Amino acid sequence: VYLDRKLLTLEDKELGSGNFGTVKKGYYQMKKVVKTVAVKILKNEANDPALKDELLAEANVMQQLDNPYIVRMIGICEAESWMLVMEMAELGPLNKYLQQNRHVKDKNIIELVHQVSMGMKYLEESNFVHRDLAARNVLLVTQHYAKISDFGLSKALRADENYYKAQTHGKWPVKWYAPECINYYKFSSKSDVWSFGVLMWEAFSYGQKPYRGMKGSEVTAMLEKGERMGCPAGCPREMYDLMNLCWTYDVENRPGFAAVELRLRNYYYDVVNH
Amino acid sequence: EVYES
Ligand SMILES: CNC(=O)c1ccc(NC(=O)c2cccc(-c3cn4ccnc4c(Nc4ccc(OC)c(OC)c4)n3)c2)cc1
Repeated sequence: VYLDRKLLTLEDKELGSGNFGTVKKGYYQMKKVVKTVAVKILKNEANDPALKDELLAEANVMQQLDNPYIVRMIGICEAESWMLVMEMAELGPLNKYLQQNRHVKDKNIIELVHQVSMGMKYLEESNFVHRDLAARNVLLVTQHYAKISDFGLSKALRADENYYKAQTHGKWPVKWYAPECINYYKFSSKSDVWSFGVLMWEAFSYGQKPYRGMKGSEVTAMLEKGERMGCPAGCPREMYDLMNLCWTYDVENRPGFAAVELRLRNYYYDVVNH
Repeated sequence: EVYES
């Protein structure tokens, strides 16, 4: 897991930045080949050191995951700051991509969201809860290959429980959270299925922000009234129904990823045939 | 806008 700073070459341009720190493109010398990487670099100035604890927690979750539809961690490095070195997904965030590529066809969107469900079906099987499943966290390798990223809120489920109980409401992506998450702080894989429904809405809306113009509290209020976001323009009716199914209010009656993935798989096969 | 406390 611990990498050699001499084997890592960084570019000066930041691909992204924020409260987490910055993200940079780089290269890492492997056994023979050189590997293009995305490196999450900690702010350092704003130490905390909560940032360092969550970066190693994120690294610990990533090290346990092995699936084609999940971003692979190369390793961690302690140098100028703590660094999380990941295999680069060249095209970046799905919402950013689709906002700049409105010519992407519905069949291609179905192909990409299906790949996200396959990775989520694997995460569910591994008893990991994602807790930040959103279009911004789906990264594209190519226009036909999506991977799930950002395990900063992820939790390994206890052997005796189906969900993770948070104690306090943190800095949460509320618009992607199921009612049980907001109301009882309970996160299960079915909670991630709810987030998956929102991600699907985002993808078929070409990376549009969900619940536009609304506060999280107004979203919670809307969801309680049994109201849901409308069908995106050009979105197949079968995809919208799958979105509404992911948005089943009661966690007990919501499908799991194996059911969600199967529905997506069969519909993709139908779309491929013409 | 995205992460709310
Ligand atoms: C509408 N706007 C957006 O939605 C929006 C804006 C920026 C971001 N994300 C970030 O700040 C961010 C933060 C931490 C890490 C990464 C991260 C991680 N990885 C692991 C493997 N590959 C990557 C990887 N690739 C990448 C490749 C190409 C890009 O530019 C075209 C690019 O730009 C961010 C990232 N990035 C990203 C999310 C959403």
